[PDB]
Amino acid sequence: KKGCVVIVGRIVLSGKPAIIPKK
Amino acid sequence: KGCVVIVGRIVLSGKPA
Amino acid sequence: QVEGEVQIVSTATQTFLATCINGVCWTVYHGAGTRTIASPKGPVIQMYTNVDQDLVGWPAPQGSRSLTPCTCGSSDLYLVTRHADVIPVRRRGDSRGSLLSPRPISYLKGSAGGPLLCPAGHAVGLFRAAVCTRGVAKAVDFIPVENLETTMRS
Amino acid sequence: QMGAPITAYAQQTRGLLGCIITSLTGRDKNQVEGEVQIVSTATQTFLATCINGVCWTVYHGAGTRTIASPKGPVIQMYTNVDQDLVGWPAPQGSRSLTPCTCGSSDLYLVTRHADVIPVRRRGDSRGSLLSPRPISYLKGSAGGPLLCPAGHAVGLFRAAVCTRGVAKAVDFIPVENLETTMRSG
Ligand code: NA
Ligand code: NA
Ligand SMILES: [Zn+2]
Ligand SMILES: [Zn+2]
Repeated sequence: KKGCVVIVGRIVLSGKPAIIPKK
Repeated sequence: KGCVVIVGRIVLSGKPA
Repeated sequence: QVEGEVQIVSTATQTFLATCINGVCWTVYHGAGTRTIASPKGPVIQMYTNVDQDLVGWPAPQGSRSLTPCTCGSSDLYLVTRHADVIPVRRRGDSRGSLLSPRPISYLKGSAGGPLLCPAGHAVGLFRAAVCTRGVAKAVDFIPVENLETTMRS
Repeated sequence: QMGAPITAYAQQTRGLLGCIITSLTGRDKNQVEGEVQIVSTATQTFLATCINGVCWTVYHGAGTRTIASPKGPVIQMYTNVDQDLVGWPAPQGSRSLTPCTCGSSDLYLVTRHADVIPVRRRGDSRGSLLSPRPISYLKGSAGGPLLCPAGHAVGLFRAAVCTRGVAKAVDFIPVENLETTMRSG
């Protein structure tokens, strides 16, 4: 044989509030 | 009178660009 | 494009915060007054104005995301400052909370309108005013989310 | 950290076609980040949670499959059909959660959309939603974590408890079952 399980995304819990950088 | 202006933003989860 | 639940806003005289909850960008009346909010298409008028609750709201602006209201009833709160600092606060009443670790007043300056979150990261209320003793903030006044919901229903 | 308060964000790293090719080759060169991985097979998508260096998910989602990695397919380290668990070594770049040791009953379920929902523990493997949600809001979330207030792993979401398309409670796999599984093997 069967195909593999594949990572198609992720969820991050360790991020903290941040000021969005102005590009 | 003057408007309230948005000068910046905060994302609670810390999600980066 | 990354979206923020919290906006850092300002008038010619002051700078503070706004928080988006339920498609509405909320802030303190003592900060915004009856002012409109800027937009690429011109001034946008307030959707709500509640002088008594010291609350005002506009439609959520572009680049914003709405925060979910708290439904867990926790008393462990977390205030987010304009500097993106997180301050643990213990809920002491409907619209009152005490800092676990008092801070100099300057640390909270310009944060009114910001959110107080529960352990799940949901909105318990909006920071209204720091409760000070000789330059030290030991507690805070806040607008419970319930008031926001009520104001809308009105 | 992971809490105080618990917040989460999601990022998509692969599209449909890329997922299929990667599934067949078993070779995944994408960089890894985060505590929870959004995973997919040919027929379904769900979550896998990293705890203590092990990437755990539900057997009903992964079956006996290997996981695609930079070095090719990786065989599961643990498998427990009865407990509905599977585990692979945590991918390089991932970050692990650690089991809860405070015994709190106030839980927070993290969905595949990175929403955090409060859950009140009612038993060893069940908890009720403080605010019920349609079952669609939870779809693809199995294998995701239920955290304590301090952001430590209490269990993994297994299945929702629904009534008329409305999720009122959730069945989860307590961390204890993970240990039992690691000893079994
Ligand atoms: Na976070
Ligand atoms: Na989130
Ligand atoms: Zn809450
Ligand atoms: Zn714990």
